[PDB]
Amino acid sequence: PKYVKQNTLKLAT
Amino acid sequence: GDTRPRFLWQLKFECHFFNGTERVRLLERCIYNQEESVRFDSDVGEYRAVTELGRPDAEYWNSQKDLLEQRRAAVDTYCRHNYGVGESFTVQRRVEPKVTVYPSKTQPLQHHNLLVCSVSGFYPGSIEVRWFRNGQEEKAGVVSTGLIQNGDWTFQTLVMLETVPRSGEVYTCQVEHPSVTSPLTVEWRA
Amino acid sequence: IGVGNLRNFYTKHDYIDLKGLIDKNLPSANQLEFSTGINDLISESNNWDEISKFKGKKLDIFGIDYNGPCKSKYMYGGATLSGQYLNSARKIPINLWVNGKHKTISTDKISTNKKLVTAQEIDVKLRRYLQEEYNIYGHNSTGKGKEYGYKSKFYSGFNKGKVLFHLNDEKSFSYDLFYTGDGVPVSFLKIYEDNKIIESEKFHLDVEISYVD
Amino acid sequence: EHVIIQAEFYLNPDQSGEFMFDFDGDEIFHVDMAKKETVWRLEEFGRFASFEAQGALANIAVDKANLEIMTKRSNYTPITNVPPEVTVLTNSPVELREPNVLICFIDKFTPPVVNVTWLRNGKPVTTGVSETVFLPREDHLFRKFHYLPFLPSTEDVYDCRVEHWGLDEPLLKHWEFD
Ligand SMILES: [Zn+2]
Repeated sequence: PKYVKQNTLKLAT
Repeated sequence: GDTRPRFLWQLKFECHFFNGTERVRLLERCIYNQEESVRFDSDVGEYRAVTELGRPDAEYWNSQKDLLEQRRAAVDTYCRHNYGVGESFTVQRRVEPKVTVYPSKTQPLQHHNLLVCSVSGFYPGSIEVRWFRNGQEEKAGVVSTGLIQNGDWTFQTLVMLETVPRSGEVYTCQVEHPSVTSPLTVEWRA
Repeated sequence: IGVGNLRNFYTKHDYIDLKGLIDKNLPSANQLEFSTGINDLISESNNWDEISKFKGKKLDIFGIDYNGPCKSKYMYGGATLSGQYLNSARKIPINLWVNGKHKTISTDKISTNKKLVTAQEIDVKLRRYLQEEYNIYGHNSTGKGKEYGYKSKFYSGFNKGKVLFHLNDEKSFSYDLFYTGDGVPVSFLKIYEDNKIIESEKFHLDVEISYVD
Repeated sequence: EHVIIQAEFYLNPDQSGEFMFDFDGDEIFHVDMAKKETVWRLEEFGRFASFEAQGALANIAVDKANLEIMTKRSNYTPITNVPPEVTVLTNSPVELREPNVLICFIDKFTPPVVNVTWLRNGKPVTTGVSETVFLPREDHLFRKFHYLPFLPSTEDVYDCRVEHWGLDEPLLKHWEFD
């Protein structure tokens, strides 16, 4: 059983 | 020395659960120098700037439709998922309190004795600790530590009773906690 | 023969998807039967506690006929009580690991407007999607999945995998995605005879596909 | 009823980041960024669950690049140091020569950089020591626990010495068994 992370997103440039 | 200014970026993806996984709220937060700038909250359904600094990000991310779709599905694939994965050793973690009673090493209150009930090593944090004198609950003259988190998946709490110990008296500390079917009791005899 | 029959029965043949069929209320405690026009279909099961509630009633059916063309239509399970629908179809939320690399899927291709849906319906749809996108069982109709190769018995890049139905408030269960039984559909489709129903809003799928050398 | 938080940070110019999961205030796990591996808070957690460490490293890369974006967008506004509150306690009542554990709890501070030393009778002590990673708080400051297993005696005096930029001098927090 595997923990799932939320992806960190690239900020607006 | 190194006295250079510091710049800090914090991310928090929070899954708030109400009645197990019945109701779930995901709160994704961006925090610059301890100040939250932008967030996704599943009860809103899109990104919102918290300060003017995060306004470019809300606008950008809100235009990515695959991204918003993923975040809306994340209450299941991420929050309810991780809840389930860890359930057995987190949600259903049960560790029985070790209960002791001792008179305080200080008795600074003349003939008024101080009795300590130590409740340690337990999980989860929900607990009730009651003092009895001769089978009748003592509410007055009671002082407490409240709940203490040890940082290792256990709690402790100390509950102190002031009393004048008269001979024949039976003092009882009674602990109710989810790890036990019936109350734990420690008896102290004056 | 299990390889060609797994591929064909799941991914080449049209599945059964019919709404508002009325079971005929016949003596059998292991079968439901419905008119589909000029012919009748029979759903076989091994779960009288479940199925007794569907006898004589308006049901929606969805799954795979295990007899195939030219024979009488029989299937396993696949029934739910008609008349209980969501406002719009629900895309089933999915975690998928491909050779160990994770991604989230949300697609109308794996979805339902049924308040209560069979594990079969969902698992069939999942499998038709994975075949189309990852060429799981070999020789798909899309040409996608080029990059995984052709080393498995299926002439694909995969020979291991499971779908876990991760239920919110019931015990979770998983089906093997590459199970063939004794080789014939009436064998490997038998996993569906329990007529397992889930609340369509109250679960997600954790799916893994991989290759063991 | 329950809260699970995936909390990460990146800090410049220290160039240090961390990735952890928290359940109701307790760490489930963190990723060792050096070793590229999942480290469970209690080892038995690792018998029932897994986490792919590389996903933490990928997230940290994005965090690092985003910190640099925000440093510029804010016109190089730095963090205000917030000093820690320090508490020394034990995990259970203390009995003469029954093994116990001293807890140094560091709380309500930012940025997440500290130097913690246990001293027994003036001298640094490392035998059996351990510590948590930087743990979240709802006000976005940090918590951290340090641990020293010890054998209670009447003659020993311990200090938890805490260094943080928010502090005017290192904080020495005394503990003895009396
Ligand atoms: Zn899941």
